[PDB]
Amino acid sequence: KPLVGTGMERAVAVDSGVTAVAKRGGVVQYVDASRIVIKVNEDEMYPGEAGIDIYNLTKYTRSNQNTCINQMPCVSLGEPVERGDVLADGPSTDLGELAL
Amino acid sequence: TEFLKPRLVDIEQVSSTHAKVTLEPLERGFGHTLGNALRRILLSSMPGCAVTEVEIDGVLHEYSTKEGVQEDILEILLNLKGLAVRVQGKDEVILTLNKSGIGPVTAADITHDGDVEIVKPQHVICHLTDENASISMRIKVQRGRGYVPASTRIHSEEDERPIGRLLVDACYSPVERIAYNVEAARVEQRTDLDKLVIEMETNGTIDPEEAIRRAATILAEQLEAFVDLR
Amino acid sequence: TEFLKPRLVDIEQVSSTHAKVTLEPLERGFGHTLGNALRRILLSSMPGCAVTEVEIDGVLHEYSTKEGVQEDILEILLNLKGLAVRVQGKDEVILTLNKSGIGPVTAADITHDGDVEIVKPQHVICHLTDENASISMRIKVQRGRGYVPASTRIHSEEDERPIGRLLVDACYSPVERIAYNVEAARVEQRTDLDKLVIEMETNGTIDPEEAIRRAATILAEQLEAFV
Amino acid sequence: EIKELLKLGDLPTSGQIRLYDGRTGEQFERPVTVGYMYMLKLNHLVDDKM
Amino acid sequence: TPEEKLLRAIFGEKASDVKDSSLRVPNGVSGTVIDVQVFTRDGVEKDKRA
Amino acid sequence: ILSPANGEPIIVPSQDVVLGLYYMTRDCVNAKGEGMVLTGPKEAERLYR
Repeated sequence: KPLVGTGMERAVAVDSGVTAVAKRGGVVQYVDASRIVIKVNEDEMYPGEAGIDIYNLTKYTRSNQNTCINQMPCVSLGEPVERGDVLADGPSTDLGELAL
Repeated sequence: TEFLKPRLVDIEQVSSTHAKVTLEPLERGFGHTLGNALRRILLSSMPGCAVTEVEIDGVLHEYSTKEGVQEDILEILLNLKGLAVRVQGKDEVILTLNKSGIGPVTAADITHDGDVEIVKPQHVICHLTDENASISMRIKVQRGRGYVPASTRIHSEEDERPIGRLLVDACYSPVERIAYNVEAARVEQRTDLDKLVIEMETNGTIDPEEAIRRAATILAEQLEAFVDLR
Repeated sequence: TEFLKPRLVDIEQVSSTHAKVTLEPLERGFGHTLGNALRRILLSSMPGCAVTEVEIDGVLHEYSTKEGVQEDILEILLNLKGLAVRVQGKDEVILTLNKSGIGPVTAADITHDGDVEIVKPQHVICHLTDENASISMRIKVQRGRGYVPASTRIHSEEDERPIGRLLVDACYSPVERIAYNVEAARVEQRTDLDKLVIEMETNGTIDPEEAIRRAATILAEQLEAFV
Repeated sequence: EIKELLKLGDLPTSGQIRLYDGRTGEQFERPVTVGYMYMLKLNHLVDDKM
Repeated sequence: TPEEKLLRAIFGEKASDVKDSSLRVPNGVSGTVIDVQVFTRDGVEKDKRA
Repeated sequence: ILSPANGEPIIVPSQDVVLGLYYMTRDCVNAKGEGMVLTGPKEAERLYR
C-alpha cells in the first residue's frame, strides 16, 4: 500500500474490473487459491435459487505487455462479507487499494 | 604511556534477539575505530543457516497452485525464506513437514531431529482450508555466508536435478541491524578512557558472545598480512 | 570460513620518505575497513617525539618581534614544528641553540645529547642579517601520542607559565599525510573483489613501510581478549 | 499538520536527522533529510534494450 | 564443393535430406515452461503429447 | 577538451563537483580552531581528518 495517498486509490481499483467484487452479501463458505464460495444472506436471495455464488479467480496468465496477471484471495474462512466489497486483489491491488 | 587493552566485560539479553554488549576499557582513538570495524564485518559475513531447496509433492513448478491451500506456492516459498533454524552437528540437513486438517501450518509442525532447532516456532507458512486436503514437503537447510542468489546456483551446477526440486534464494546472514555507542568510561584516575556499547539485533540463530569473537578473529586474521609481510 | 587473503604486495617506492603500497585481492567490503582502521591509528595513535615548548631570550609573546632576525617571531615556530627529532632513552630533553654573526641558522648547529639524534640536519631555522646579532633558544622535546594543538593546552592549563615560554604546536606522530583508494580487482571467476592502495608520505625517524607494520601490530595487539 | 504529526511519534520537527557515514564512520556536518517516498518501477528494463 | 566430397568419401558420414530448423529460447533468457498448447489441423494424426 | 564553437572549455565541471568545490572553499567565523598557523598543505589534511 502507499503510505501517502489521495483517497482516490479506492475508486480506481474497484471500477477497473481487475478485482473480484461480491454481487450479493453474506458469509464466506470456502476459500481456495483458485475459487471462492460465498453463501448468500437470506434477504438478498431470489425465490427460485439455491443461494451460492461461485467466483473463479484467474491465475497466472499473459497480458499484452508480457507481464503477469494473478488474483489472490484476501478474505479468510468464515467471515461476513457485505455488498460491493473486494474479495480478490488483482495484480497491483492491496485490500482494494491501488498499489503500483 | 604503554597501552591499555579492552576485554569482553558485560553481556545482557534484552529479548531472545535483542542484545547489548559492552567493551571496557579503551583509549581515545580506538573507541571509534573498533566500533566501526566491528559493524562493517558483523553485517557482511557471519555464518548462518538458511533454507535452500523446497520440494512439495504433486507440484511441478512454482507458478501453479495446489488445492485446499490459501496461498500460491510462490507465497509459500516467500514464507519459507524467513525461517530461523540452527544446525549444530552436521553441515546440511533435510527436514520434513506433514500436516492435514483445517487450520494454519505453523513452523512448529516440522518433525525435527536432535540437532536442528527452529528458534521461532510461531512462524506461519501456510493456511489449510479443506478437511481432505493435506501438504507434505522436504526442506533442505545449508550453511553459508553472505547472499547467494538462485541464478548463481543454477548456473554453477552440472548434474540433472529432477523436475520438482524448486530453488529458493538464500540469505544466510543472521544479523539484521547493528548500532554502537561510545560513552565515557568509569575509571577512577585514567579519566578520559572510553567504553563501547555494541547494540546488536538479529534473529535467534546466533550468540552475541560468539559473534564478536568471530568478527575479531576475522579482523586479526586480515591484519596478519600487514604485520610481518611488509 | 575460508576468507581469501592477499599475496601481492608490490611496494612501489617513490622516495626514501614517500612509499606507495598495494594489496590485492580482498573480499568485497574489506577495502575500506582496513584502509580506515589504519588511517585512524597512524594519524592519532602513533607515538613519537617532537618539539613542543620553546623559549627565546629577548621576546616574551607571540607577537613581540625580535631584532636583527630576518623573519618575524611567528615564522620561527613553523620552522621549528617541522623538525625531525628522535630520541633513544629519555622522555624530556632540553636542547640549547647558539649561533652568532650574520648567516642563516641551520638545524645542525646545536649541541646534542648522546641519546638524541636529528634526522635532517640541513633544516633552516632562521636567518640573521646583522653582524654580531646572535640568537639562543631553549628547545624542549617531549614524548607523546598523536597531534595536540596549542588551544587545548593553554585553555585548560590554568597554571601560570614562566614568562617567555612560547607554546609550539606538537606533532608526536611520525607520519605525514596518508591517503588511500580502493579499486576493483578480479580473480578468474569472481569479479566483485577489490584492491587497496595505501599511499604514505612521512618525515624521517621511520621507514615509510615500517610505520604500517608498527600500526598493524598496535591494532592486532588490541584484539587479544577476543580470539 | 505534518509538524503536529511528527511530534506524536517522537521524531524531529525539522524532518532532517544526523546521518553517520557507512565507510569511514564519521558523521556529516549538516543534518540530512530522511523519510519515505513511494518508488515505482518502470517498463523500460535494461534486459530488453541491450 | 569437391573437398567436402573428398571428406565424405574418406569417412562414411552422409547426412540425409533432414535439416534442423527447430525452436530455441532466445539468448539471455532464463525461465520455466509453465504451459504448452498444441493445435492441429483436421485429418492429421495427433502425437502422444497432443 | 576545447569546443570548436569557441575557445572556452567543454570539460567544464557539472553540478555535483562544482557544489563540492564551492563548499570546500568558504569561510565561517568561529569555525572550530581558526587563527592557528600551519606549515604546509600536508598538515592541513591531517588536521581536517
